[PDB]
Amino acid sequence: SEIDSTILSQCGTLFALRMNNSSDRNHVLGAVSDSFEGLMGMLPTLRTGEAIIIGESVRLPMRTIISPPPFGRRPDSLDPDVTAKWSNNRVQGDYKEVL
Amino acid sequence: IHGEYAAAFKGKAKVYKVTPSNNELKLSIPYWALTCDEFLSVAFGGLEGSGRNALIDKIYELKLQTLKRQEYEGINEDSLTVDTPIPFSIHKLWFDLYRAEISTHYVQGSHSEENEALLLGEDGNPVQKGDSLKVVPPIYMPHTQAQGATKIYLSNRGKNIRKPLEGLASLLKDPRYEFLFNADDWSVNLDGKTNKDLD
Amino acid sequence: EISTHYVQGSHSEENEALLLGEDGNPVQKGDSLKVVPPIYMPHTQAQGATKIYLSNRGKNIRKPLEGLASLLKDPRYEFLFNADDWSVNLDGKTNKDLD
Repeated sequence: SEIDSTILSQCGTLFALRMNNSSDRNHVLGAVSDSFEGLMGMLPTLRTGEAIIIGESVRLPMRTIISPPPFGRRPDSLDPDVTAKWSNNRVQGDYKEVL
Repeated sequence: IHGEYAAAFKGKAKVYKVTPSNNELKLSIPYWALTCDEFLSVAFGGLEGSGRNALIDKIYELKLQTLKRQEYEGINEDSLTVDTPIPFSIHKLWFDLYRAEISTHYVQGSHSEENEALLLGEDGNPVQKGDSLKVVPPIYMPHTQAQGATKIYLSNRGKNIRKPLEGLASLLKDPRYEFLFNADDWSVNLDGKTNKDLD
Repeated sequence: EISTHYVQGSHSEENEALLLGEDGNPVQKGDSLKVVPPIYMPHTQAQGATKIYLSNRGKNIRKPLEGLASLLKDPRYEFLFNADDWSVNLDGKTNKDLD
């Protein structure tokens, strides 16, 4: 719903995963030229990993299951683990180095 | 903001107030820990003319003097910017920048600091030599270089920042800004040395 | 915009009225690769001392220049101003090119 409508409307192919809110679903429906009511009515109830490929790169709009990547190759941001860091016992600090 | 969480945590959290009563600490934000822009916005009310440049130059000179007097790790005269958190005296800054605007020189033409024409008392001592820690300004002889008496000329180096300096003095004498200008342990002496550091 | 000409009327670069030391050398000559600015004698044309008049060629862009100087020394802009193999030295020479 934040992407510009004109830019989105010119995208060749859409990969609509599970969508929760209604505004985004309405925008996606308004930014597609091949609408099947049965397929587009299933958006808020898609499993984790399913997709609905719509556009000129496929013969028909179709509900697929994207093949999982090989084990050990999974995207992951190495953000700090709050629970693990906070569960550790506290140690005496030294803020002269920080200063 | 409303101070309503102090009672929720009886002894499980440190409380930093402005006016402590029994055991709560005191909130203290030293002014030299700020940047140049924030300090100007909070103290002088947002100067925009050449007075801002004059204040920046004075602050930089004071910081350079403080670095010269006191050793600091990894900081030299080449890698010191205005925003470096190095202590500097605000009272000395105000005293210099104000005395360079109202006091009169005893000799015309030049305004050397050694030719200060302070109005002396009957006994010989000056009436008001002025103080730095105290915000009282010194008294000077009237500006009149006519015939008959000695020729005394006004200061020839002052800027047009008398009003912001008066405002800064009023803030300095305000007991509501102690958490900035008169912090408990982070007070800055005349030579730029504090009891403790930012650590 | 800061350094003052030793003689009024003309703003020649060779007449830079810098602050000299007791030995004779200037207090701060100034560096280019480093961002230290040169030191200059105070502007004063009164009697007793020499006539020092500030340069009249200076523009009104002191604040943007100060901001750029602050940015140059910021270690967060190394990718922009201090590229490893694309660092431009004083005479405009690069170790490598965009290829």
